[PDB]
Amino acid sequence: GNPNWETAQMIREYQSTLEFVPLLDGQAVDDHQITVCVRKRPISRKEVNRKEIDVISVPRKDMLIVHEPRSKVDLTKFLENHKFRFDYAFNDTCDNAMVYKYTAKPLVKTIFEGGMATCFAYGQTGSGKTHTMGGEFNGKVQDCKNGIYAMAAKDVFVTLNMPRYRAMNLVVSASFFEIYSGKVFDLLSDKQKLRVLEDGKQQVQVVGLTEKVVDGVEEVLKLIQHGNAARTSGQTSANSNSSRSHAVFQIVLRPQGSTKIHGKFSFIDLAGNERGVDTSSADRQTRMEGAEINKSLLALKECIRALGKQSAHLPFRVSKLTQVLRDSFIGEKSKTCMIAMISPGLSSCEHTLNTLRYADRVKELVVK
Amino acid sequence: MREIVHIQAGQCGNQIGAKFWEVISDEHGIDPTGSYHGDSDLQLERINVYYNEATGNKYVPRAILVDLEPGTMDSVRSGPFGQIFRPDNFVFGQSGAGNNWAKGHYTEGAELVDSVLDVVRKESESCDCLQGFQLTHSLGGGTGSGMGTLLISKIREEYPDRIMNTFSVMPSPKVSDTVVEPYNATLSVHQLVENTDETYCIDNEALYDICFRTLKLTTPTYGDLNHLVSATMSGVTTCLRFPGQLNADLRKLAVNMVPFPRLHFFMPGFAPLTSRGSQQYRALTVPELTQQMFDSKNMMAACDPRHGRYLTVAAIFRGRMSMKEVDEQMLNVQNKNSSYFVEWIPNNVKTAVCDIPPRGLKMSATFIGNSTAIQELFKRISEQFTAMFRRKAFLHWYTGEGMDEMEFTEAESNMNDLVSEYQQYQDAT
Amino acid sequence: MREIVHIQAGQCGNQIGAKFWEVISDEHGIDPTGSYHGDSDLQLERINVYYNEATGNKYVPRAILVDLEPGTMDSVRSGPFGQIFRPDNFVFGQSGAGNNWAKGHYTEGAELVDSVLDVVRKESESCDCLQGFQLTHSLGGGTGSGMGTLLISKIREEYPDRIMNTFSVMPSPKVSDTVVEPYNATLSVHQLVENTDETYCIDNEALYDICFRTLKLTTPTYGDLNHLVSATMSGVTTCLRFPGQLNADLRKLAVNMVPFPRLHFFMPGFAPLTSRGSQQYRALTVPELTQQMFDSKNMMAACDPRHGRYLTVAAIFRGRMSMKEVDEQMLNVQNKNSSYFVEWIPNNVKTAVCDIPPRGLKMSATFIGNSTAIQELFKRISEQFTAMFRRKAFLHWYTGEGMDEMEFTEAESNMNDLVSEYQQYQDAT
Amino acid sequence: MRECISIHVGQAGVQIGNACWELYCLEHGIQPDGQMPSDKTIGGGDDSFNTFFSETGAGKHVPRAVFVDLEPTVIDEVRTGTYRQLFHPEQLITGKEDAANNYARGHYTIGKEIIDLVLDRIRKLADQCTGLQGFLVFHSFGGGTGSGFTSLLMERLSVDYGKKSKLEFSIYPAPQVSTAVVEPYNSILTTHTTLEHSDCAFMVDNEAIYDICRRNLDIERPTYTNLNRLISQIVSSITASLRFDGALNVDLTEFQTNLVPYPRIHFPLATYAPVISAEKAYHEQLSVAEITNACFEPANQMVKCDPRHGKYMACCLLYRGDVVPKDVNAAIATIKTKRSIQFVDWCPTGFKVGINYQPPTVVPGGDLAKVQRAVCMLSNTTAIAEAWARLDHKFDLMYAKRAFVHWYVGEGMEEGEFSEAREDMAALEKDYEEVGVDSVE
Ligand SMILES: CC(=O)O[C@H]1C(=O)[C@@]2(C)[C@H]([C@H](OC(=O)c3ccccc3)[C@]3(O)C[C@H](OC(=O)[C@H](O)[C@@H](NC(=O)c4ccccc4)c4ccccc4)C(C)=C1C3(C)C)[C@]1(OC(C)=O)CO[C@@H]1C[C@@H]2O
Ligand SMILES: CC(=O)O[C@H]1C(=O)[C@@]2(C)[C@H]([C@H](OC(=O)c3ccccc3)[C@]3(O)C[C@H](OC(=O)[C@H](O)[C@@H](NC(=O)c4ccccc4)c4ccccc4)C(C)=C1C3(C)C)[C@]1(OC(C)=O)CO[C@@H]1C[C@@H]2O
Ligand SMILES: Nc1nc2c(ncn2[C@@H]2O[C@H](COP(=O)(O)OP(=O)(O)OP(=O)(O)O)[C@@H](O)[C@H]2O)c(=O)[nH]1
Ligand SMILES: Nc1ncnc2c1ncn2[C@@H]1O[C@H](COP(=O)(O)OP(=O)(O)NP(=O)(O)O)[C@@H](O)[C@H]1O
Ligand SMILES: Nc1nc2c(ncn2[C@@H]2O[C@H](COP(=O)(O)OP(=O)(O)O)[C@@H](O)[C@H]2O)c(=O)[nH]1
Ligand SMILES: Nc1nc2c(ncn2[C@@H]2O[C@H](COP(=O)(O)OP(=O)(O)O)[C@@H](O)[C@H]2O)c(=O)[nH]1
Ligand SMILES: [Mg+2]
Ligand SMILES: [Mg+2]
Repeated sequence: GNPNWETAQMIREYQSTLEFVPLLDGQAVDDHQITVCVRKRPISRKEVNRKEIDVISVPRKDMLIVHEPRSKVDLTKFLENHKFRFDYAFNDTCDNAMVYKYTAKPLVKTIFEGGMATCFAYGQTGSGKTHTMGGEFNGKVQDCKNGIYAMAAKDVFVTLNMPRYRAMNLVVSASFFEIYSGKVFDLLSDKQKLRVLEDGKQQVQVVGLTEKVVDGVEEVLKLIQHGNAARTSGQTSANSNSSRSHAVFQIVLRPQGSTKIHGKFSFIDLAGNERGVDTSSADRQTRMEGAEINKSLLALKECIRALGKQSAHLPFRVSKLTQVLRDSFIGEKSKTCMIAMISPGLSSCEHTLNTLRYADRVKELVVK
Repeated sequence: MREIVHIQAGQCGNQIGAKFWEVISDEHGIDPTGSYHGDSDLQLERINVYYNEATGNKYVPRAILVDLEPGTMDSVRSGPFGQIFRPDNFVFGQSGAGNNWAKGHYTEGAELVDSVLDVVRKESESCDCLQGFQLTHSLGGGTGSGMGTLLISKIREEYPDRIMNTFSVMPSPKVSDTVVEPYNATLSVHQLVENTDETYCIDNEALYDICFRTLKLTTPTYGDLNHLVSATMSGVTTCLRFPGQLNADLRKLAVNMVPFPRLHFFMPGFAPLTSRGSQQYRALTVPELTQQMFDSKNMMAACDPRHGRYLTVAAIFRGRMSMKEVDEQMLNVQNKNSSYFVEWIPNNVKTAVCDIPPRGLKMSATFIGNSTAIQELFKRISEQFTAMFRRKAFLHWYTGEGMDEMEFTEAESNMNDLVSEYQQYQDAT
Repeated sequence: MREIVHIQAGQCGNQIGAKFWEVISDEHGIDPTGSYHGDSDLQLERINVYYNEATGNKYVPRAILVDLEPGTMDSVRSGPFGQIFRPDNFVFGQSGAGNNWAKGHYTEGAELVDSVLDVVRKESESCDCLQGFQLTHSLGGGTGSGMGTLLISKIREEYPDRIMNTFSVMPSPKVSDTVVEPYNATLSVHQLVENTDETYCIDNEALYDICFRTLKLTTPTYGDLNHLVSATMSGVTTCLRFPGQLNADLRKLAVNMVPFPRLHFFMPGFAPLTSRGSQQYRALTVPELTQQMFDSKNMMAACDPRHGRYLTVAAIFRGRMSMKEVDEQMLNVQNKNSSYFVEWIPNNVKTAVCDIPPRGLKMSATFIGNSTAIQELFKRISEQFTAMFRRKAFLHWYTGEGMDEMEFTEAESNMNDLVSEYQQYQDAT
Repeated sequence: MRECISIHVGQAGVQIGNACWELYCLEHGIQPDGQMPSDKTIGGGDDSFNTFFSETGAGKHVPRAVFVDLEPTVIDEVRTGTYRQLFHPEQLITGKEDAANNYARGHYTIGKEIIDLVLDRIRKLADQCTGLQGFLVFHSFGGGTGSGFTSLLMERLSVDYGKKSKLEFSIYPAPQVSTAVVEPYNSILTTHTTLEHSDCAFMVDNEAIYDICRRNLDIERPTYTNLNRLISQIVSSITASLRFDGALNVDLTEFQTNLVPYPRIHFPLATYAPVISAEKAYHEQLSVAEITNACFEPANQMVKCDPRHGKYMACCLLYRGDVVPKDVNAAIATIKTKRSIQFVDWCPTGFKVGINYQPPTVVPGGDLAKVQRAVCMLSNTTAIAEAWARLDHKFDLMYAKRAFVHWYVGEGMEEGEFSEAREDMAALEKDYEEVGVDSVE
């Protein structure tokens, strides 16, 4: 309605004193083998009706700044520039969905180049991340023509149909898992636990898995449905469905019947987190659950703080998912990336900021 | 208040408790019958932590004796305190593991664990609120190796957020009392890294050096070896039973003493330790005990602490003391020996002060350290392990019980990562 | 006040009462002669429920002993309490059923039931007002199977609105003590579904497990097996004899414990049960008894209650207690085990508190449950039944006594509907 | 009559609480059964003051006491000791688990289901009072309840009681000796809310009061019984203005306007004059100018810090007993004369004199004895900035190595809360640079 408008007067002054190099989805997104990208959701019509104030600058292609109001020791307003050098800094206005393609392009190569090209989706509740990987891209009714996975699950058959890659006698195969309750449940069986061990070559060896073949870009979506048809875990009407399962979408590439693997993907879904202390456990059940998550997520960046550094030692064993993905952290031809999703709330700045603290341990470097 | 369930596995483990449960009852003043006849009432203030009440003024120790595979059983019943356990808690079977891991964890454990886990839930709901699961067993053997680790997989599953300590007697690097001793170490610790909060890694050779070099004893019997270990146990739960000016929960230890969720392998320590008649030529002070605690020949770990780096230590002090002397002696050690420690940790020592000593003494202490000097021990076992497996030595007593070759490769690389990620932190970084 | 007629059928049934009638007289303090020598007068307040007066201060148990087919008779007379029954109530015949149903219900019963039903009406009109018809017998055998069900067809006809309990010892699914045991089960229960208000379905294998696993007994005799059953009977009519702060009629049970007029097949339970000398290491409280009552190995039913769903349970408590502890322990069980019960019933538990314990104890209890876990038992008998009938095994001992083939098809489909309509309610709907 | 509300948060506060109320009942002639048989003989005075006490119809006097520690082990010494029948038996034990020295278990996971038992118990006790509410919170840093439960206590009482007085006495950890290794983590996570809600934040230290027991008291063996009695003398040298007839009685609110220049910088760093032994009561006069000059020395501080590396902003001299005001102002310009203790430009005035004419009394059973006069300087400085450099560098040491973090992240807190608490202390300790640097022209 009418918050402090001078809040916005503080914002615009930094804007009209500098260059700004925006970034759109109409350019060749080059390759690095590693990154952490960004994409925010647009300001809603409601937030405008409530006069929500801008909080972001997009000064550059690989950097973003937050506009935090503060106060001094005489109640004088102060503004902070949260200078965050990152790799890819996309706007909420530029959502043409090529971000996935620009993220897929390096990865669509690797498995077909014989490598382990993985990813993760990281973001706050209501930050638009279910609109970012699970699809579809319309923002209205999730119209079943723009499945964001299908923008490279097309590639699974179309880049397969690449005559350069038609030479390779390769099979379609993949696997969905459930990292939850400190255990591994199958999304194909799909109520049973499996166990996973290593090889003399320090591979990974699942025990009792269903490996599914498909000639359908929707047949894999059926297994995402049938995979989600477990509808686990921790379901309620809270966060949001709260059916929080760290949903592994892993790929199994090899020849027709040779049993010899020529690469991998693993694209993983974040769980359903709880907004600080706003939730309630009221049970030793839930008091376990979020604790397991908030550790299991934290340890992930650590071996990446070992691998993205880069370093040598690597403790993949505190989390089973890193025991699943100890493989991925080792290959030289093994890409990785991860995505940030943001909400324009000013109350969200307390959490969209805690979002970004998690990815900073690459030791990015602002030269400004 | 919080209460503690006490579990015993292996032929070793209940023999530890058989002296140990005598110590606690003498710490409060309780007969073989359960009739309390202590001196003061201050020992009555936390009876509930181990002992629950019975009908006529009787106290029953909450001890679930899994390891009474029948030869070991009658000795416990025909002991000094066979008339103190509730006889329905003697949960056991027939024709035991036979120093086989798979006969402890895969075949006979499945014919006993349903009879065990129920009796766990019996004493569980008789408690107001739980934290304590003190498993007393050894590595290397049978029941303590396969049947011991089976409960720790299960009781963690029914109780995800409870304190899990296992005071496991480790193998010895020179005195090998078991031919299959590396094959029981690698498998059982592979459970322990996954599902323990802390453990008290104890060797017998360290107990051998302490009883002979320090206590000057001619013939140390296993009751006298374990009485050293029994001193560790009662010292740690001193503050959860007695009012202290700086208290010590198990969880207060189990947030301070562990930096990283995997590295929770502890070495204990105890002082005073002397050999005398009734005239001994010394004087008990705070720097008297302090120098004794940090001695390389006063470890129950069988390693040189000066070879590794202390990650963190725990000084749990008992008896009447003075905090400044306690503070500055812990200060002076971190000063004069700063090159020993992990340097990139601000404080490397914590304290804990109970206010009541044991019966005979006037002051006492309990050292608990966690070092990169225990990096030696698993290196002194995994090398013994990897010589047996390349020649594929004892496989037909294991593959014929329900195991697999891929299980052994999975087992050691768990242990290979600990010694690898102790080298990261013994290095000056 | 209301009074109870007590009937015994079968070789099993009077052997149950022979210990049981000793218990009631010792519950009040009555000699073998009928001379009352109890301690207080509170046990005198409801003598009339079982015992009517005689000439000089003597009390006579209203027990009509149908089953004294003459071999069983003299043992009852040459027992501890042969000098307590009115000898005209020994109603019997010659050349009995011989473990044949039709020889109990069709041929020799017609030559005895007119001598029985009159003696029923004798003790009937000596009562002020009736409710109680406690038939004590077994299934599986002879007199308890054919002659037992004959009275229940008749006494219901003369007394349509009276409480009808039969504490029938059921067959055992493994220990088969009778070759024709499924043929006596299917026929006699076909009477019981039609004309009983409640029944206490009891197995001997459940009595076998209780006497051995829990009571730790070497050689359980049938006096000691049935003494467990005798504890059930006196516990239920405790409140109809003793003043309790939450009373318990048979009909108060027989409106609460039954949802639907056909499904009235109950399993009993009892606590405390222990093995000791005189020192036992426990303590009697309300949560002490509560956990013991709901145990799968503390059922007299020989089934896993966790396999089925409890429709409803009945906690009949004796001795001095506290209602909040009684309330919350029944509350906590329905909370922690809510997936076990029938979920679409608001409260799944009721209580009943008498104020007077038995002689030796200080507190006691009596569990009565009704479950879809008894769906197992008739399934474990009707499968044994249907293997005999397809080969038409023992028909010439039945068709030659006045039966028909169409009677057997009619008999099992009654029983086939109970297991069918227990599947409707063990399902989560 | 004005009043004060005592909340001894956690185990350090209860040990302090064992002596504070002990000292008061000795001052007001009160036995441990709440009676006053001494003024039954005299028959005058309301000396069981509405400052700290109520009175039932039998004459038994009841404190304004309440205390929470989340573990029954500490409070049972009270409920079995000499002070069993003194307090009202709603002493909130209620801990099914000790907080285990982390902030998260703590403000987040187990502070719930206990705080509603606390705040309700407060407002029952608050309605016994007529006028000035003074919260006196007694917590340490480093402990679980002293940091976790304290941070819950402020943002709930700040809503339920508006803008009344909050006097919270934080035991600040030493830059040299810490009895806990995770203690630098608790001592920064509380600072996100200690800075915001709390009115006045005292600091003391053990390593300062250890030196004083060997130097001024001359005892080689200090125990917490003899440590906390000096902090007990600090409080009684404050609240005596709310109790006793003094030449310049000073309300708690008079502290607040004076000692707090800017709304966040309230850290006023108490001292005392404890040179008693009591052989050194002889060989020594201890006039006004004698005990005034004790405030000079960095060896007389209660915080292990040199005052000579910054500026002062405000001071508060509070005198007890046989004090003459002309002797005060003599002992003031001498402190203005010395150019080493130095002020800022923007506070040319400086001091504030408060004078009771009732001296403190002797705690029997050791250690000190009857001195005729006393002093409690209350003075924030800019020198307290470098004590936080002696804590943040400890904090930033074990942050890069991701230590101790799973017992915070898995207990209801995000890892983003740590860099929130870091940039709080990064911004706050930066602001002390803005104070001493004066705007020259
Ligand atoms: C005259 C005198 O002071 O004798 C001492 C004594 O000489 C010494 C050598 C004792 C003695 O201990 C041993 O010789 C010993 C034997 C087997 C295993 C371990 C030790 C002593 O036996 C042990 C005994 O310990 C206790 O009384 C403690 O309360 C101890 N109790 C038991 O271990 C115990 C023993 C038997 C039955 C019940 C309990 C304890 C320690 C920690 C926690 C709980 C209890 C003490 C002080 C002494 C003797 C009697 C000689 C020492 O041990 C202890 C545990 O105090 C050995 O080094 C210390 C130093 C003592 O000064
Ligand atoms: C020293 C002491 O306390 O001894 C107890 C005893 O040890 C235990 C083990 C008793 C004992 O019972 C049995 O061993 C037993 C034998 C056959 C069948 C069933 C039980 C006891 O015999 C049984 C006896 O029971 C009674 O006195 C009741 O009043 C009981 N009476 C009879 O069953 C009875 C027996 C013989 C003659 C007349 C009556 C009763 C129970 C319900 C309703 C009415 C009466 C009691 C408490 C004990 C002994 C004596 C050892 C237990 O049984 C009962 C019924 O109380 C078995 O588990 C309980 C727990 C008792 O503590
Ligand atoms: N001066 C003084 N310091 C104390 C006292 N008790 C504890 N401390 C200090 O306080 C810190 C430990 O915090 P405690 O107050 O004991 O912990 P707590 O608040 O009870 O929290 P938990 O025990 O963790 O639940 C250490 O720095 C101790 O030196 C005391 O009585 N006096
Ligand atoms: N990038 C985007 N562009 C346009 N609209 C968007 C975008 N992201 C989200 N929206 C719209 O914002 C609304 C909320 O998005 P949604 O993906 O449902 O949120 P969420 O993060 O899944 N919330 P929740 O399930 O409650 O935790 C929907 O109406 C979307 O269509
Ligand atoms: N400290 C100690 N060690 C023991 C004891 N008994 C056996 N051991 C050790 O335990 C291991 C053998 O296992 P044991 O417990 O006897 O086998 P189990 O009965 O199959 O569990 C070896 O390392 C022995 O040295 C004992 O009483 N005390
Ligand atoms: N519990 C119990 N069961 C009995 C007893 N006597 C016989 N039975 C059981 O009763 C059945 C045999 O019937 P029984 O009463 O002896 O035959 P009847 O005389 O023809 O009625 C079998 O299932 C036996 O196991 C007894 O005294 N107690
Ligand atoms: Mg959503
Ligand atoms: Mg505490």
